[PDB]
Amino acid sequence: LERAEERAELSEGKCAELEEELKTVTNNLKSLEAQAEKYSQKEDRYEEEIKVLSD
Amino acid sequence: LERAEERAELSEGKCAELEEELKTVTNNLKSLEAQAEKYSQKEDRYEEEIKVLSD
Repeated sequence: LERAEERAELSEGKCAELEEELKTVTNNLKSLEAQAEKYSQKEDRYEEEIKVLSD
Repeated sequence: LERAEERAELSEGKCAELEEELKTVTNNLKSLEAQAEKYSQKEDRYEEEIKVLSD
């Protein structure tokens, strides 16, 4: 029981780490969804600056 | 004990679910990170293009 609970606790420990990582990574993903979009926007804003400078 | 083992399995189960969800967001993060990277690479190419056009 103690080891089964220990496993539940170790698994809970890992779970919490994974949960924290899931949120951290998901939140970093969201940051990167937004950043990938901001960089995409920079690609377009830059294309417009290129177009402006091109004109 | 049966419950503790069950909890070890449920928490391990959840860990595995989180590992798959974490890998899913981590891999999707790699995709978004890579997209951010690609968008940043293109952004830099465009900045470089701005520099070319600016020059």
